[PDB]
Formats: sequence, C-alpha cells, structure tokens
Amino acid sequence: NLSSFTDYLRGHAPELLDLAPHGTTIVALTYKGGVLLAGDRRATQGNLIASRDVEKVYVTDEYSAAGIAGTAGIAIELVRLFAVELEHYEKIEGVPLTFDGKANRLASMVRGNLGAAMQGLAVVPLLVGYDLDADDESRAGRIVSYDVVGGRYEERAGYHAVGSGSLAAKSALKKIYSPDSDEETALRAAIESLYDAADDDSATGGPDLTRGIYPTAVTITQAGAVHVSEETTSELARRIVA
Amino acid sequence: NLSSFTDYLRGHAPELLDLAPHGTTIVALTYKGGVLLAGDRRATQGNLIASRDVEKVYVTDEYSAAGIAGTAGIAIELVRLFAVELEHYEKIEGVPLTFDGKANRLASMVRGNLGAAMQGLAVVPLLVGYDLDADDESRAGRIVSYDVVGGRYEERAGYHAVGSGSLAAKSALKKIYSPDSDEETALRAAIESLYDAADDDSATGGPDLTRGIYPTAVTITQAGAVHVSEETTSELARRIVA
Amino acid sequence: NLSSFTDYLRGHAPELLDLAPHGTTIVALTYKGGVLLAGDRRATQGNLIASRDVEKVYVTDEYSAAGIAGTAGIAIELVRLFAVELEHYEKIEGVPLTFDGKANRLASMVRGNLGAAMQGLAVVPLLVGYDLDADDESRAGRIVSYDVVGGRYEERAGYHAVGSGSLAAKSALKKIYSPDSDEETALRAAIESLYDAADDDSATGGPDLTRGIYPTAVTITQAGAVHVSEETTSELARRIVA
Amino acid sequence: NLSSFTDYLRGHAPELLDLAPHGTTIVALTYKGGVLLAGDRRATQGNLIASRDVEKVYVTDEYSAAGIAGTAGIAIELVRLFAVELEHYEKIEGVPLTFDGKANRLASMVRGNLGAAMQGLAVVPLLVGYDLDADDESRAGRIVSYDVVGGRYEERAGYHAVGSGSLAAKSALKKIYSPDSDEETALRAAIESLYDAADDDSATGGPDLTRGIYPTAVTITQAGAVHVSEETTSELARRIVA
Amino acid sequence: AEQIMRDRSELARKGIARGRSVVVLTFRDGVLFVAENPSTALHKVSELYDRLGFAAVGKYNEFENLRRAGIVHADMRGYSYDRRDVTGRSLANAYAQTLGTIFTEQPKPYEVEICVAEVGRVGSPKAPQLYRITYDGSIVDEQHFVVMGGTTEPIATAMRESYRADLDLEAAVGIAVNALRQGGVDVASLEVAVLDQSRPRRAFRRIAGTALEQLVPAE
Amino acid sequence: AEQIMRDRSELARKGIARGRSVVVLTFRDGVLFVAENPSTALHKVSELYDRLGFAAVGKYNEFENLRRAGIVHADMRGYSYDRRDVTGRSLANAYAQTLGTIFTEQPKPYEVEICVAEVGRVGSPKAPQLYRITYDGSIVDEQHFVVMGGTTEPIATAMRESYRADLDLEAAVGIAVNALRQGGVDVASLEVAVLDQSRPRRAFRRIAGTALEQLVPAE
Amino acid sequence: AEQIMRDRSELARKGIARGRSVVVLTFRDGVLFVAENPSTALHKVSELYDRLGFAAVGKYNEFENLRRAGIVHADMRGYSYDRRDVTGRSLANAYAQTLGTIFTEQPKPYEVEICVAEVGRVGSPKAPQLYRITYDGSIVDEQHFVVMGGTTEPIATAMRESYRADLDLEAAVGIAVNALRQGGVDVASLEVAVLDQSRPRRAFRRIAGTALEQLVPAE
Amino acid sequence: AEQIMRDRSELARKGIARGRSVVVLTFRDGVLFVAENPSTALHKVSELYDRLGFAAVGKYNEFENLRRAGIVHADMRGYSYDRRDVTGRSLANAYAQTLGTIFTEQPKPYEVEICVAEVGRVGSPKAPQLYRITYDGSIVDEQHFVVMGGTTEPIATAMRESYRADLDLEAAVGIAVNALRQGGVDVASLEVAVLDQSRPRRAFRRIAGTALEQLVPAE
Repeated sequence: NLSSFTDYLRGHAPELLDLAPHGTTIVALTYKGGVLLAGDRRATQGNLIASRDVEKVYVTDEYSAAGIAGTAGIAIELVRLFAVELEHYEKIEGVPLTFDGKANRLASMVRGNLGAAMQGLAVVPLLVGYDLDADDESRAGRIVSYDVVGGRYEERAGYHAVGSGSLAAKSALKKIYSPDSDEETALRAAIESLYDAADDDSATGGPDLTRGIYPTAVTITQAGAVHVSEETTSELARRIVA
Repeated sequence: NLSSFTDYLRGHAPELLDLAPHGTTIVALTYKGGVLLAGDRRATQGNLIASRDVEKVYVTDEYSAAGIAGTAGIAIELVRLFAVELEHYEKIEGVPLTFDGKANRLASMVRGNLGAAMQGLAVVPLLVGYDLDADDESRAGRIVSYDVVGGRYEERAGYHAVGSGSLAAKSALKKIYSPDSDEETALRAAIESLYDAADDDSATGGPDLTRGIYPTAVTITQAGAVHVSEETTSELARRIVA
Repeated sequence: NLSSFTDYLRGHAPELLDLAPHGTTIVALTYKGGVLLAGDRRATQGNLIASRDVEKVYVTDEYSAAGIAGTAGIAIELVRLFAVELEHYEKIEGVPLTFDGKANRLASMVRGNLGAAMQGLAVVPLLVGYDLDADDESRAGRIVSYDVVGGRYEERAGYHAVGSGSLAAKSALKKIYSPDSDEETALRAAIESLYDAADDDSATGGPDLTRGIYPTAVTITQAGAVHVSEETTSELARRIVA
Repeated sequence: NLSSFTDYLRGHAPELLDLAPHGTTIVALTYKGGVLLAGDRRATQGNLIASRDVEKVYVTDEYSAAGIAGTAGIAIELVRLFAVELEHYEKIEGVPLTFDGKANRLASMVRGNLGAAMQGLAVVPLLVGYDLDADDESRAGRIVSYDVVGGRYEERAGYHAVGSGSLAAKSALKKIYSPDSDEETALRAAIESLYDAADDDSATGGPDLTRGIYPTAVTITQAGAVHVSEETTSELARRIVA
Repeated sequence: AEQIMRDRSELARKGIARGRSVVVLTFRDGVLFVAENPSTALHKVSELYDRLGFAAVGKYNEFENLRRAGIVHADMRGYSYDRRDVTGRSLANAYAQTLGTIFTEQPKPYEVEICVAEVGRVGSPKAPQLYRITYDGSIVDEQHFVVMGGTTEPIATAMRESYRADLDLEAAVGIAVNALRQGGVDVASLEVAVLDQSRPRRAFRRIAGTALEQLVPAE
Repeated sequence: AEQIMRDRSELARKGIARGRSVVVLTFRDGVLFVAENPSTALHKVSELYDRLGFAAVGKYNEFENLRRAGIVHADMRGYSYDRRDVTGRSLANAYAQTLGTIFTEQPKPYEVEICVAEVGRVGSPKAPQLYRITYDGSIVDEQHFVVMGGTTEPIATAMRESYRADLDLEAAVGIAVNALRQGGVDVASLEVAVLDQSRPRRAFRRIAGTALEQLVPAE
Repeated sequence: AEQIMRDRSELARKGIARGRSVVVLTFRDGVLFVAENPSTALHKVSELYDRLGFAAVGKYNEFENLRRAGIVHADMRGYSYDRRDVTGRSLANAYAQTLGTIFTEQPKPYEVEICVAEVGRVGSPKAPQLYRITYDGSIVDEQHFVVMGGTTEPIATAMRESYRADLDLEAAVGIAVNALRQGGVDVASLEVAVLDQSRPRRAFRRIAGTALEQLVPAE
Repeated sequence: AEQIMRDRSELARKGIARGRSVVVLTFRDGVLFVAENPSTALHKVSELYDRLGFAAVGKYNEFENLRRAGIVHADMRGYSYDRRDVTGRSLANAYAQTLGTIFTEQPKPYEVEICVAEVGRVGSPKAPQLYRITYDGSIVDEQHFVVMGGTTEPIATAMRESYRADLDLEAAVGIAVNALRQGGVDVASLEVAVLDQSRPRRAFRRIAGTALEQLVPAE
C-alpha cells in the first residue's frame, strides 16, 4: 500500500519476517562496463563441510544482484524476498526502483533480522548494480555493503567482499586489482582473491580443479545482469593457477 | 484463504502449530526411474531403545514423500500436517503444487519449529519426489534437505541422508553408489549404507536379521510413489549380508 | 464447534486447559478377546507413600479406556476431560469417534500439557481399546503409548506399560507373555509383571496380600469395557504367588 | 453464567483470583453420625509465633466444611470465596451442589493458586461433609484431600490431616482410631492426634491447658454442621491428658 | 411500529405450524419420544445428557443449533461440577434465556419449539419432568405429556382424553401415535426414542425399526 | 418519532398487565410473598440475600435474568465488603439503573415489574422496607404493601382498605390472598414465601404445601 | 415488513431457477455427478473429501466459497481426528447452518443450492447417501437421486419415472443425461464425475472427454 | 426493496457502458491487449504476473485497486509457494469473490469489468486462457476472444465473424482494431500490449508507438 511487498506482509501475514549450515566468501568488483559478484560455494556447519555447490550470489533484478554471507537458511529467504520486494514495486509503480532505493530496502530487510543476528543467526549481504541513473555511465557500476544493525555503505574503491575469507580476498585485491578494466580482467581478479581467501581460510576454499567446484559469478552492465557460464570460469581459474 | 491449510489454522486455530523418544537415520537415492527413501526403524530415548518398528518415511502425496529425523513426537505431527497442506491445496486449487512448492511449504513448516529446535526438540526432514514438471523425465527424481532455521537445499549428487548415522551412510554411498541405476540397485545401495550407518552408530541399528527388523522404504516414479514390501526388503537385506 | 468439547473451552473458557503426589506403574496386554489395563494403586510424593488405593485406570468410553502415569493431579483432570471429549463428540455427531480419533485427541491433550511437562509436572497415558472398525475382530485389541511432546504410538507387540516400574514389567512380560490367550491368562500375566515391577521399584509395590491392596484392572472386548472385580483379582494374585 | 460466582469474577472482576504468617495441623475423622474437623490455632511466621487463636476450620455450607493449611493470607480469602461460590450456586440454581460438586469446585480454586504455590505461598485444604446423596446414610460422611496442582482425593480410611504435624497426627490416628464410633469418641481421638502432632512439631502445638488455647472443631451430620463449643473441647482435652 | 413482536411472533407460530408434529410423554419406564420423522438420517430427538432428553420442531438448522448448544451447556456443568448436578431445569432456563434473546435481537426469530425432558436418577421415587420452550422464550413445567408442531389442537385434546399414569410402554406408544394420526400418514416412518429410568447412566435409547413394529397400532 | 417511549412503554404495560399478579406485604414476622404461580418448578419469588427477597412479574426469562443478576450484584458486595453492607436500597437502585437503560437502548423493553424487599437485621426495631421498580427504571419506597402484575386496580384498593400493621402471618396471608381473588382461581396453587426477621442469617423461607392450607381462606 | 423472508427467498429461488441444472444419483459404482457445464476451466462438481463429493448451482462465487469452506471443514476434522470420521452428515449440517445464517443475516441471501454426497468406505455394504441444502438452510436425506437448478419439475419427474438401483454406469449417465434434455443442448459439453466406491482412498474421479462420448446418448 | 441488486446492478452496467472499450484475444504468440486509451500516462492493461495479464474497464481508481490487489495476490502465492504455481484461474476466482462481495456489501458497487489472461508456460502445447469478471462477481472461461466496455454488441459480433486461430500478430491487431471501430476515433492513440508465450519469464511486453503503426489498419 506503499508498493512494498514486504510492508504487505508486515500487516497481513507477519509470520514471514553452529546449529545450522553456515557461510563463505563473496567478492565484488567495479569496472569499465559495469560490476560483478563472485562467491565461493562451500557451506560449512562447524568444521564439517555441509555442501560444496551452494550458490551465494543471486540476480535481484534486471540491473542488480547481491551475494549474502551468514546463516544460509536466513540468507536464502532474505534475498528471495528482496527480489520480490523489487519486482512487485515495479509491477505496481510501473517503473523500477532507483538503485539507491533497492539498497535502502535491502537495508531495511537486514535491519529486520538484527534480532536473529544478536543470537548468532546473523546475515550480511553485498549489493551490486548498474545505476541506470548515474551521470557518467563509465562509473555506473556500484557496490553497497552492510552492517548487522542495517547500515548501508558505498564501496567507492572498486571492490569489496564479505565472508570468512573476506579479509584475505580484500587484501589480494588491494594488490591484484586496478580501476577501469575488462569484464574479463575483473572476472579474473575476482577468481584470484577468491583463491587467496581459500588459502588462509578453511571455511571458504575457492576453485578446486580436482573436484570441479568453481566460483559462481555474475556481471551486470548497461545490458543488465547475466550469470557467467561454468566454462568461462573453469578455463578462467585454470589460467589463474600459476 | 491462499489455499494453505496451515495458514487457515494460523488464523483460526493457532493451537496446532532426551525427555521424549528420539531419532534415527534416513537415506535418499536418485536413479533412472525416479527416487526413493529408506530409513531405520529404531526410536531411542537416551541410550535406551524405545521402539524398533517406528516408520520414519511417509508418502506425502501421489508423487512425493519425506523422512523426518528428530524428536518423533514433533516429526510425526509435522509430516501429517505437510501431507494435509498438500492435499488441501489440491482439492481447492484443483491442481497440485509444483514440487518446488511442496518443498517451499515444508520448509516454512520447519522454520516454524525453530523455536522448539533451539530447545532440544528439533526435527529435520528429507524430501523426495518425481518432478512431474521436469524437462528430462530421466533425472526427474529429486532430493531436498533442510536446515533447522528452515533452509531448503537441492541434492544434486543423487543421494543424501539425515539422522545420527547419516555421516556414516553418506560415506558408504560415496563408495557404493553410482548414477542412473535400477530401482533394485538403488534400493540395494540404500539398505547397504543403512547397514553401515548401524555399524558406526548405536542410535541407528539397521537391518536385524535375527529379530525381523527391516528398513522401511519407498520409491517414487512416473507412476507415483509406492511403499516397498516387507519381502522385497528382507530377501534384499539377506543378499546384502556378505 | 468441530464437536470438540476441549476446543469449546479453548475459546469460551481457557481456564481449564516432588511438590505434589506422584506416579506408579500400569500395564497393557492384547489377547484373543480384546485388551486390558492393570495398574498399581500406590501414589508416592517423595519416598513417602501418599495413598495406596488410588485408581490409575479409567474407562474412557464404551469401547476403550486408559491409564495415566505422572503427576496424579494433572493426570486425573486430564483423563476426565478425555472421557468428556469423547462422550460429547458422540452426542453431537450421533456416532462415536474412530479409535484412531480418540487417540489423536488424547495426544492433542497431552501435547497441551507439554508446558507443565518441562516443569516437572509431566504425565503420560496408555490407551487401549477394542477397534470396532478393525477388519479382523481377532486382533481387534489395541495399545497406544505416548510421548511427552504428544506423540502417538502403536503397540504392535501385544503388551506395554508405563510408569516407574514399566521397564521391569515390560521385561517380565517379555517372558511371561504369549499372543492370543485367555482373558484369564492375560489378566494373569498382568498381575504378574505388576508384581515384578514392584520388586525392582519402591515407587510401585504391586499386590500386597497382607494389606488387601490389589491392582486395578479393566478389560475391553466386543462387548465393551468392564472393570474387573476385587475378587477376580485377589484370588488371582494369590494364585500368582509361588 | 453457569452459576459459578467465581467464573463471574473471572470475566467481570479478575483482580480477585516465611514473609507472611504460616500454617498449622488439621485433622479429619469419619464416624457413625457424620464427620468432623479439628485443627490447631497457632500461626507461625518463621520460628516466631504470630497468633495462637487463629481459626483454621470453617463451615463452608449447611452440610460441609473444610480446613485449609498453608499461608494464612491466601488460605483465608480462598475459603471465604469457596463458601460464597457454594451459596450463590444455590440461590441461583435453587438447589445446592452435590458434595462431589463442592469438591471439584474447591479443587479448581486450588488449581488456581498453583502459581503462587510454586512461589512459596502454597495452600492446601481438607474438605469434609455429609453426603446428602449417599446411599448408606451410615457412612455418609466423607473426607477429601488435595494437591497443590489441584488434585481431588477420597479419604477412604476414616481419617486424614494436613499441615506440619500431619505426619504425626496421621500416625497417632493409625492407632487411636477405629471405624463407626461416637461423635464423642472421634472428637476425642481428634483432640488426641492433635496433641501428638504438637509433640513432634514446634509449628503446631495443640491443646495448651495453661494458656487456655483449645483446638477448634466442627462436626457435620444428617442435621448439618455445627461448631463445637469451647467447653466440649477443654473439658475434653483435660480428659485426654493422662 | 413496536408490536413488531406481534409480527415476529406470527412469523414463528406459522413456520412451526406448517410442519410435522411431536409428542413427549410421562410413563412407567420414564419418558417417550414420538415425532414424525421421514428422514433416515437427520434426527429430531436427541440424548441431551445422562438423565436428559431433547426434542424440538421448526426449521432444522435452527433447533439443531439449540440442540448442540444444549449438549454443550450440559457437558460444561457436568465437567465444571458433577454430572450429578446437570438438571433439566438448568437447560430449560438456559434455552428460555437464549430463545428469548434471539426473538428480541436476531434479525429473524427462531421458528422453533423445544422440549427438554429429564427422567429422575437411577433409583429414587421421583416422577419425570417435562419442559417446553417457545420461539419467544416461554417455559412451562409439564408433568404429564407435551405436544408441539403442526396443528396441536386435535392431537392435544386427543391426549387430554387419552392419558394414563404408569402407562405401559407399548400402550403409551399407542396413546400418542394415535392422537398424532388425529390431525394428519402414520407408517413406521418416524423416529422414536425413550429416556429409560431403568438405565444406570445413559438413560436414553432409541427404538429402532425391527422393534418399533410391535408397538405402533395400525389404522 | 421520539415518543417511541410512549410506544415501548405501552408494550411493557400491556405485557405485564396480561399476566398473573403478585402481592408483597409488611407484617409481624417480617415480609410476605404471595403470588399466583401455577408452576410446580419455576418460582417467581427468590431469596435475594441474607435480609433480602425478590419477586417480579412479566416475561419469565426477562425477570429471571434480573433475578440472577441481583443475586450476583448482592453476593459481590457481601464478598467485597461485608454481608452486613448488602442493602435493599443498593439492589433497588441497581435494578432501576439496569431496567432504565434496557428501556432506553435494548431492541425491546423489558416486560417486567420487580419488587426488592429487605427485612431488618436480626434484632433492631427497624421496620421492613419495600421496593418496586418498573419496566422503565422507576422506584418507589413502599413501607406497607406492594401489588403488581395483571389488573392492579381491584387488588390494589382491596388492600388500601384491608391493611393492618403488626398483622398476624395467618391473617396477612388472608388479607392478600383475598384482594388477589378480587380481580381474577385461588387454590393452594401459588407460591408463597416470607422474609422472617426472627431468623439470624438466611431470613428467607417459603411456605410449602402441607402448611399453606392452614393459612389461605376459602371462597 | 417481517416477511422479508418471502422476498429474500424469491430472490434466491429465481436466481437459481434462471440458470443451468444438475443431477446427482446413486448407482452401482457409487455416485454420479452430471451437470451442465459449458465452462472449460470453472467446475461445478468437486472432490470434497475421501468419500465425499460436492456439487452446487446458482451464482458461482457464492457456491465456490461454500465449496472451499467445505473442503476446509472436512480436512480440519480429518486432521483433528481421523479421516475415518469425516462424514457427509457433518458437512451437510455445516452447510445447513452456514447458509441458514447467511439467509438470515447477510445483506443478500445466497442464490445457491448444494448437494453433498458420500459413498461408503472401501468395502462395507452401505448404500450411498445424498444431501441437499437450500439457500435458506434446509436439508433432505435423499437416498436415490437429486436434482437442482433451472426448472426442476420436468427433469425431476423425468427421473421419478426412470430411476433404477444397481444401475450400470453407462446407463445411469443415460438416465440422467436424458432427464436433463427434457427441460432444455446436450452435447458432451458439461462436466461429469463420479464417487467410485471401488477406490480405496480418493474415490472421486472425473470422466474426461474422450471417455464421456461412450456414455452419453444422442438425440 | 430487496431487488436493490437490480438497481446497483444497473448503476455499474451503465457506468461501464458509458465508457471506452477493450478487446482481448487468443492468437499465435499468445495473447493481445487492445483497448482505447487516450492517456499518455495511466494504463488500463498491466502485467499481472509471469504468464498473466490484466485489463479492465470502468472507473479507473476502482479497477486500479483491483489491479494492484491482483499484483499482490499473485506475488504472494509465488513467494509462498512457487511462481510456477501462480495461475490465471486463481486470480480469476479471487477477483470474482472480491467483486461479488463489493457488490453485495460496499455502499456503491464497483463500476468495473475485468479480464485476466494467462498464456501457457514457456514450452508446452497449452493454448492461452481468458477470464472475464463482472461488477457483480461473474466469471466465464473464454478461450477465443473477449470484449468489454462501452457498447459491446457491435464490437462483439464484429468479432464473432472475424476470429481465426493461429492468427498472425499483425493480423490479430487488425481483426480487433477493426471491430473496435465498428461501434465508435481509431488513431494510434490507445494502449496495446501482449503476453508473448515465447518469452521465458516475464511474457508481457507493451507494443509502443513507433512499432504499433505497422500493425493498425487505416480507415
């Protein structure tokens, strides 16, 4: 009634707002064309590996997507709802939300989970997108990070990451990354830091050539977001290796 | 009023949403025809055996079934309700729910027990079914696993398991299981890992030839789901033995 | 308004849903005719005896009855209500409830005490009955046991028991009991295990010839349920002794 | 609106449902005529005596009365209400409640205090009355004891008691009391056990010839309940002494 | 405008009138229920409690409610206190207050006439009691027999001059089934039950078919 | 439209009028309740409290309510404060207010006329007091006698010229039972009771049958 | 004013009348549902439960509600107690009370007519039962066949003289389909289903197109 | 007084009639929406869901609501279960029920006529389905074409004789845009859109201006 799918639940169906299968690392990079996300696929509850093919990055809408790190269960439902929060606002208003809108909404949804956060079951996302309303379509890609209490933060440094191996990846990128670059160079630097994060972090564990486990990726541009193929990643991580 | 039997209680009869008789292991295998469930029958409250004939796997609907591990009291009522939720949605909508619907529902019912979970009385299901809406009716059998916080997860490895001897069984299958196979072969590998789960876990205790205690099973295919006979099981477990 | 007396209170009078005088042992046996209940009569709060003539088994309806173990206070009101729930469902529906119904009801009422249960004041019943809808009126006798979280369970072994000395009585029957037998033989094995229960348990203390304290019994058959006579018991326990 | 004065409060005035001045022992005897109640009069908050003339036994109505043991405060208001409950139900229904009614009602009122009970402030009554509806007007007297969780129990042994020196008194009666006897013999045995209770319990302290402190009594019979005179007791307790 | 009560009243009286009839009587065993009921499934007479029977007339749904409402108001008191305290007079007043209120406030009064019957405990020398409550909340303590439904006048008098105490059961069946015929045809196509003061608990049983034959007199 | 009160008013008056009558009086023992009640189970006079009696007229269910409601409103006060503080004035007013509101708001006014009577404690020289409340919230402090129901005029004056203080009970029964006959026939088929100031507590007993004989005068 | 019931009633009767019709019958396999339904997507007959069928007529949304409402009320009991206890009588009465209330209180009565059908468990020798509930809350226990909607008179008698027990399926379809034509045209453009007592659980299936052909008789 | 439904009914009919019209059809790509809409900003047809379209007529605000409401009810189901379960039939009934209620209860009925269209998933051989719901809660399963608004008679028949399956898009636009002219003028000043069964998700695109030219036939 404010075009918020969520707010409709708020008033008509409130029941929708390591004991259980954890998180992983996710990276975000900015570039010439637009932006992208790449995240590990290993879910770990305890020191035990629970799944090695879990997708952590989802395409929220035509021109944006996000990866969430934290309690898998709480993080899944949260992104799905975000997606719908977005799509519904369009169908209703006819146009889509600003990118700064989509972010402020996602922030609200996070703020909502703070309760569960302070009880261990926390979750934090990373939001990226091609700002169709940015003046210079050169730097139209964006990265938003979050708090647990629901803060919204701007990247303004071309890259970021969240997860257990984030401190690692962030550092690798602090080296292997440079501004305006190919959507091939950045998809490269991502698989890289996603490799170093796995080196110094048993919770992550990036590209595993022996098993066939490859990082998931997604690139958004002036054309929209699309999920990179399993081929463009494996023959891409093989290149990274030495 | 959204065709959710559950949601009706939610608003018209909310009173329906080791101190007490525990769980056991349950296995799930995929194959050529469809999929199946086989699970132990030993209920144990403490180190004490409480019942050796408890059915842990139920047929939820025409083309699907699930096994639930955890507090028996809570796990029974929960599946019986899931059953109804599915059947009611049909009679109202005329058609049945997608498989992906049945699971999303089941997950919500689990998320519903999270309160009781964080108090010891936790329960976790394993869902299988013949996706009548799957493109390649070859790999139309599916396996969904759950969180305690209610996460929904896809198998994508042809087998899975839940329960105390799950780690065991999962490992046995990692060796004794191969893709596309008979509905005799898989039912074979099932009774197998279910035997190995009993080897390394006092809480389970699979096939017992001396007592006449045989694993419960269920296969689902393009014809639907049917509970395997007590004969097809015993003369099957005898074969497995050596 | 669903013919549930309980549910009526639920919405029109909710105020009806070792600090205090404990439990005792109760046995259940299946046989040719029907089934029966036999239970101790010693109520013990602490190590102190509170009463030696308390009846633990009641006739719920024409073709069924049950015994409850746990806090006497709670257990009494609970069975009295169960009786009513049944009788009231009859007068309204004109017909009586399935046996499987009476059971599902009793279990709901138990689940309803789960709160008090986790605070020490727990109670658990044993339900028996002649299933007027059973195909083979030979094995028409049934035994249902319960959890604390309100699980319903089928005997499927001709006998059961609940209470402090249950473990003991169960074991006695595991020996002194055999399938299809007289309504004189089973009532015999009942006073027997009820004796062994008292041997290895100071909370029980079955048949006491010196005091005149004899086990309470009740048998149900195609003719209905009837409470055995004080005579049929004493001259029966005297027979058991040696 | 079901003729329950209480239940009226329930919906129209809910605010009516050793830090503070304790209890004492109370005895109950059955006999040829009817029944009777006798109870100490010493109220003790700690080891300190707070009052030595407190009446513990009250006449509920025409053919019944009860003594309450526990927190003086809570026990008083409770019996006064019980009385009212009974009287009102008469003025409304025209007739008076069965004895079994009065008791089940008292139980409910006890079950209601269970909250305060688990918080120290517990009370427990002893109910007696001439059952106008008993077949054999010979044993028409009855004794009902209670739980804290509100259980109702039948005497069925001619006597009973509640309070600190109840274990004592109960034991004295186990000897000094015999069935069908005078309303003089019983009132004698009563003042007796009430003397013995005082021996082995500083919290009681029955008949004190020196101070003029005499046990309070009440007898009920086919004529009704009448409070025994201060003379019939003292010249009765002097007789007991040696 | 005010004597709508006049109207409302007529509404009920008429609806009751234009429908089958029932007769309840006092006899030897206890109390007998004879009412024209072609239905094979939906009864018009029911066990209200241990020593309590109930029968009514008017629109089904409407008295059906009031039947259940009773079944409940009875159980309640029985559980709250003691089965031994559930009376006929309690449910009587009850019904009275209810109907009297419907009449006054419901958009349409209840086209119903109800009869509550209690056959004394399982021993004492007390004679049964009968209660009739009207669509507007009116009660009367009938000790002999009671008739309601359709055209009462004929069947009414056909009883006034036809009633006898200690009346045998087989004969009591006649006494009533006859007077019923004297106003409206009489096949063993009705429903009959009885409140048997012999019984220790239930006290209410229904005379099935095979055994009703030998009780109802022919033309 | 506005003088609906005129209407409603007439609705009650007429309903009350078209019904049996009652007489309440002041005498030696305390207070006498004589009212025409053919009913063997349902009374029309009740112990309202320790020193209080109640008797009414109109539709049953309707005063029956108000009766129960008093019993409670009384009990309440006696529990809340002290039985010694339950008065007749309290219940009078209470009823005044209740009916008054009923009259003004309920869909149909209460076809009821009520009498609350209090016979002084168990000693003092206080003379009973009588209260009458009408279907519209009107009270009057009657110290002698009170009449209600049916056609009051005949029975009314039949007392104005027939009343005597300290009147003997046997004689007070006559005085009333007579006047009752003077307007409507008078068999020992009524209900009589009395608020006996001799009694220490209850103060309310009903004169049964075997003993009423010797009190009511014949034709 | 008061006999608004008359009005409201007509409102229903008429609306039902001016619309397609339905026929439900008892036979060999269990129970047959034949109703004029041009609609390719919106049904008029539905599986109400394990052994329960439902079919109505009148404004769709209105009976569609009552259909769902049933489905729920069934499931509830099944869950609350045991599928084995869900009966047709239960759902009958239910509907009865519901419509009865709507008729009395809703701003506009429901132009609906409903039929509930239960075909015995999977074995016992019990013959199917049929129930019919009218827009005003009236039920009848039909053991044979039932017809509702449009103009019943013709199709009604067209069956009173055309019904046979143990009636084959193919033939039962005729019996019905025929009587339907005798009032209003009869292409394999309707919806037909059956409660097949042979089935162990579901018991309710619909007869699709390719297979209906070989059942319905031409002109 | 009762056939207020007659009145209310007219009120909507008239309001719908005195306004621009809409035509929805079944063709090759899937489903086409052509409705007179001079407005540059406010629509009349909207994506309801993945494979669901919606178009109404009547007072804007009123169907605007019903539109959002749908958008919500869909989203809800999709989130609750799976987008794959959101259907047309579902939003159909839903609207039926809502309007049906509005008609009966709201102070003023809704001057609206609605059309819900669902074009099969992204593969299977299922032919689109159309749903029309009237201001009073009436639905019909149209498989060919649907017309609502203004004067349907001319435009209706102009189609009855002008409709063809597998109709090319360019041609289906003509068929419709023509009939439309045959009742009322026809500039590329309207709003058109289509549910394209080719699409894998969205399935609903609107045919803008520059490309609508080459579709609509001149005078």
